[PDB]
Amino acid sequence: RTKQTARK
Amino acid sequence: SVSVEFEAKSARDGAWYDVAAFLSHRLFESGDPEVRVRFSGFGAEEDEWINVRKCVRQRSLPCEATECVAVLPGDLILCFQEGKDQALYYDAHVLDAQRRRHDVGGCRCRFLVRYDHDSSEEIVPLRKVCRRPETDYRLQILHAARAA
Ligand SMILES: [Zn+2]
Repeated sequence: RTKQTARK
Repeated sequence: SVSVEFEAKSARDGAWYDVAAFLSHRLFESGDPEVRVRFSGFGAEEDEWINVRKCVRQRSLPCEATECVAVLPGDLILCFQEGKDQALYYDAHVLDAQRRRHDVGGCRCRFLVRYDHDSSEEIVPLRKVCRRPETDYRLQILHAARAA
């Protein structure tokens, strides 16, 4: 259950 | 044994992020305890004091292609808002769903969502949607309806 990589 | 993971909301952008560790706590006379959070895939300089009761919750769940039936209109979901200079997970509500037959690639369903924070609306695939853990209940119901 891996999330997408958030980009700030 | 069931693992319980958490996500926390940042005061910087109002987005939710996976929590790697809770580093320390601090209590106030006026209430609302706070916890120091190290974010997953982020260094120490991004550590943040987070309101425990209102900005820390059980981790949202990236959906299996099968689990699209657990995403319903009216639901709160954690949705990946992807932009030109920014791409973050934000709370959103499902307004509608166009459910189509799956293929080799998995789920082909589209979801019309409305982000709680900016009231903006967007059509997204399942790969951008994270379920609230309680929706597992629904799935469990669905699993009970199967044949033995
Ligand atoms: Zn689907």
